[PDB]
Amino acid sequence: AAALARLGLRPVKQVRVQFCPFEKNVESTRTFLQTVSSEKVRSTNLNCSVIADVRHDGSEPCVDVLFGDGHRLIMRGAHLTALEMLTAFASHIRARDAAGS
Amino acid sequence: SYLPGYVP
Amino acid sequence: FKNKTVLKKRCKDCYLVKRRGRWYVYCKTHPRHKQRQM
Amino acid sequence: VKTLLPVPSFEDVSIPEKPKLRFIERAPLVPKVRREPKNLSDIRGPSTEATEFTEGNFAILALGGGYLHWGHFEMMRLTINRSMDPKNMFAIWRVPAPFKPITRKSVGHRMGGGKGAIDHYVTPVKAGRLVVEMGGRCEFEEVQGFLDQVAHKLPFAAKAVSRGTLEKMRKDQEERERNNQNPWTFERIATANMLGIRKVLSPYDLTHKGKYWGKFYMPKRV
Amino acid sequence: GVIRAIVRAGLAMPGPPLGPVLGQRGVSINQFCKEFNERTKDIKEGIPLPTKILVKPDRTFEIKIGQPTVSYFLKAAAGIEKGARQTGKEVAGLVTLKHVYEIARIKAQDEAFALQDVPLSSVVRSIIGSARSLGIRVVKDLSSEELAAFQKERAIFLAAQKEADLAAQEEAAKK
Amino acid sequence: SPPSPPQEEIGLIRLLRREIAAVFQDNRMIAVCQNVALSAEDKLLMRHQLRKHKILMKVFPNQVLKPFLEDSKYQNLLPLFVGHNMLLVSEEPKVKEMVRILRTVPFLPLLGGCIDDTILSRQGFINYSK
Amino acid sequence: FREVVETQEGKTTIIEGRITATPKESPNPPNPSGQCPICRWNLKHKYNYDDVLLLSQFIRPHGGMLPRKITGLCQEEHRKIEECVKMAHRAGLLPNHRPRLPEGVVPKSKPQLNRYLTRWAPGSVKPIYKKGPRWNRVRMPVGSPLLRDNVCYSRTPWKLYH
Amino acid sequence: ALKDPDVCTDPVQLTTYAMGVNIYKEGQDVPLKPDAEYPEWLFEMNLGPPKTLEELDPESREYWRRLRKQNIWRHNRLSKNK
Amino acid sequence: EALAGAPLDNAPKEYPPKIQQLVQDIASLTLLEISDLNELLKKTLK
RNA sequence: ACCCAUAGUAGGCCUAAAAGCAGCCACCAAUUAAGAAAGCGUUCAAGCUCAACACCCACUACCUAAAAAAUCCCAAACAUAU
Ligand SMILES: [K+]
Ligand SMILES: [K+]
Ligand SMILES: [Mg+2]
Ligand SMILES: [Mg+2]
Ligand SMILES: [Mg+2]
Ligand SMILES: [Mg+2]
Ligand SMILES: [Mg+2]
Ligand SMILES: [Mg+2]
Ligand SMILES: [Mg+2]
Ligand SMILES: [Zn+2]
Repeated sequence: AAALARLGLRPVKQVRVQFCPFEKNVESTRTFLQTVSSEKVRSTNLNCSVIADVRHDGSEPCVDVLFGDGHRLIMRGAHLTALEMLTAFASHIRARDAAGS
Repeated sequence: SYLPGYVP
Repeated sequence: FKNKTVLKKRCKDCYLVKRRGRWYVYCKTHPRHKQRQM
Repeated sequence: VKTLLPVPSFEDVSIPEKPKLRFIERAPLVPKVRREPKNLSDIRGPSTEATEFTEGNFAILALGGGYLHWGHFEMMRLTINRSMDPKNMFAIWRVPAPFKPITRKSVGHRMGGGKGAIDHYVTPVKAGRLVVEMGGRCEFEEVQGFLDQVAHKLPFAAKAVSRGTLEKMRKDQEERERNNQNPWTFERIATANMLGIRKVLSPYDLTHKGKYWGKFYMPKRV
Repeated sequence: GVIRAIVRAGLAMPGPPLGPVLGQRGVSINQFCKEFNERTKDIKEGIPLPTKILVKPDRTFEIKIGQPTVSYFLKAAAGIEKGARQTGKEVAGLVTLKHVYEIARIKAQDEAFALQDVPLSSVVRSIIGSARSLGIRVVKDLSSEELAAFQKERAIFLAAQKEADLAAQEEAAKK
Repeated sequence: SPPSPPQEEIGLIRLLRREIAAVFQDNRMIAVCQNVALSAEDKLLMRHQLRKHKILMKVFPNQVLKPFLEDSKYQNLLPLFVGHNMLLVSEEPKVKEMVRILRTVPFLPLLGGCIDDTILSRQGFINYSK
Repeated sequence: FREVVETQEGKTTIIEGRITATPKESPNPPNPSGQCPICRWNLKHKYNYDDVLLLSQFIRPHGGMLPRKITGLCQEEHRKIEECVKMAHRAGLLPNHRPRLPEGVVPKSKPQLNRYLTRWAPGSVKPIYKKGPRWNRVRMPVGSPLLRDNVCYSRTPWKLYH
Repeated sequence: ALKDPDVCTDPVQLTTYAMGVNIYKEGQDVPLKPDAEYPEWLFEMNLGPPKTLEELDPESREYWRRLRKQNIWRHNRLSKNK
Repeated sequence: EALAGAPLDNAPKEYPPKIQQLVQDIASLTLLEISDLNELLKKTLK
């Protein structure tokens, strides 16, 4: 959260974290929720919604990020680590922010 | 097919 | 950079790195902490 | 559930009335007149006095021979009295005040013309002696910091120790002597004068057994 | 951010130490003094009330006033004006468990204890801990005669302490 | 390497093993939310608002709670206990109250739980309320 | 092993991960009691910097070392292989494990010097301008002291300083 | 110039009333109720020194709360010189 | 001895097998018997 | 290493001020968890850490430190065959 709080959530408009907690492949996605739901990260931009959608459909976990530019980032966490998703999420924040300005 | 003292 | 026989980290932001065959202390927060192994 | 452990209690420990190190004088009370020989064998070989703990639990061990002049005592006193907690710590001297007179000849003069005049006094120290002893309501990690700082400034190889590390040090040396796989040892060869080796050795080497060379101590020698 | 300081009831003033802090952060000192004194108008003057000034980004301030400090409650319930200079060695006051229970009822309403939904036993255990730092000894039962005896001895001790301080101050004058 | 004598169980673990048993026996609603990293004030406030309806908030280490669940009848609650977890346990099901308090925080996920010895999901919980 | 693929279609990026084929350790190791891959196959003290068939199993596709927690090596063997891999790269024995170059980068032509048993990185070593007397000669290290215990088939021990 | 309000000094009043409990100008002093109007746990409170680790039960939170503080005290002692 | 996992949210409605027996038992009984049962039921539930 | 930090209360006394952190005394207690505070900092406060909880197999080593002279470096070389 410290590393992600330095960069901020300024270009981000929504972050939706979808997982089925009774499945066995959601730990990375739940760890991603823990980091982005932190008060430090969330306080960098109060206009960015962070949503946790819990399901019991048997579907694979997903992280759907909507930026203010209108672009989307979909990270499927069934075979991704929390570090990888946070690294990719940081990279796209570092890019989309430059495009807007 | 490797004996106890086999070494690659 | 001050030459030192014994390298010591002077703050939490100092990091030890071995470059060009010798150890260095680098610090971005306080550049005065920079040290070179003698 | 991180497992917590009991902590030692020092409530049963007592602190003296003057925990700090007393002042050491440059020269003895009455100045000496009789000039003494150099007698270098007072810093040579193992120590046979002040090798064990008496009141405290922590000390600075001498790993070599040397002479402590008054300048060394002031460094020890000030450094220790400043870094110690008088309420929970106490320190004592394990070495006497400078008593051995050291003569010097006036600068610029030629060899001869008798012996020089007494210049200053020193305290001889042998290897294996405790120089300063500390104790009180404290662990080893608390005092070891500034004790090693003092040990580094001594004119001989020194090191801060405790009742445990000193004991382990000695038992580790005995273990090395027992499991030594070398069938040849300095003692066996010297005592039996094998190879006629006593023609290049000293009479003291029969007792030092190759662990001592002049004032230097070699702990890795078995 | 939050500004934390104890402000006495009805005695807020523009002078230090709160005033300078308020000015540096952009809050008007006069406005707070007026608002605080008005909202602490029904409380006896001089009662130390822990306040909490929530400063919003546009420098509009909201104040959150709580119940008086436990040091006040214990000192008033013991009849003492100052705590012990060496607690554990000198007993500066005596209160009963009934006194501590009556204090807990008021102090339990403070937002620190109220938001934790703790039983009143927890608040009583805390007040006893604070009493042990004031020099006040909590007793199961205290009679009017036992309190008069202690007050008589405590007066003697305090009078001797004044003489000892005067000697040191007089000696310092001679120095 | 010769194995090391197993470390003897600590007395706190035993106390926690007994408090867990009690929470699971003496309560009916046992929700399992993710203990997201709300500020200390917000966590205290949300825990006071949940106490108005006598919904308690427990927190047990995953190294004591898991063994317990493994050996107990709640063996299907195990997958929910990865990472930070908190229990929202009440003695009488207060589902609608919990749910409306839990909906003030959009990013705090209700993972499921066990109402009246019936393992539910989040929608099972949102249906019990209706 | 696991691959991570980024597919950007229009305005939406999709990050996924797939599990590819994973190699399995050969069956029936000659020393099942062994505590790491090296001693399980009686390879301790019996490999060198040029044993790329061995070394290549413990490195990443771009030449980097793999963690000791993943490979299962002990600290001692892990350090030996690490030094052996550095020497293998410097000797030119791993031509298909070169560093990743970003698009648009073509290294300039550099002088080719054949070398082997290279302990240090070339750029970090200074010339020996003053050799010193025979009794205090400055020596040129060859090989690695980590391999000092390797099986020696000659009566002369490995010379690590020339 | 700023101090607390004057305290009471009458033993009779100080032993029959909780003097400072009432902080409002218009309110009255809080009378101490009889001994049977207070809960039982009030008179079982520890009015003496804190229980030592030996007294505490190794299966209670108080025992491990006491050991945790002693470990923190030891860490602070050891860190001071570090 | 181990409670069954929660059914998927999209899976068709599933009813426990233990009640399936109760459902059939009610049909076999007669209305007069069901009526007598009901009078005691209503009072017992109050 | 990572992670994270609410609260009786600015404990009492001294002090122009002493708010964990100039000194003296105590060092109890709320919260599942957090020293009446181990290191910085503030005129006093704020502010940043450490010891806590949670997360969770960081599953560390706890033995050590350089260099300069004057005509021109100074055998050549070599890690592999019992
Ligand atoms: K020395
Ligand atoms: K202070
Ligand atoms: Mg406090
Ligand atoms: Mg105070
Ligand atoms: Mg203080
Ligand atoms: Mg603070
Ligand atoms: Mg200060
Ligand atoms: Mg506590
Ligand atoms: Mg910490
Ligand atoms: Zn630095």
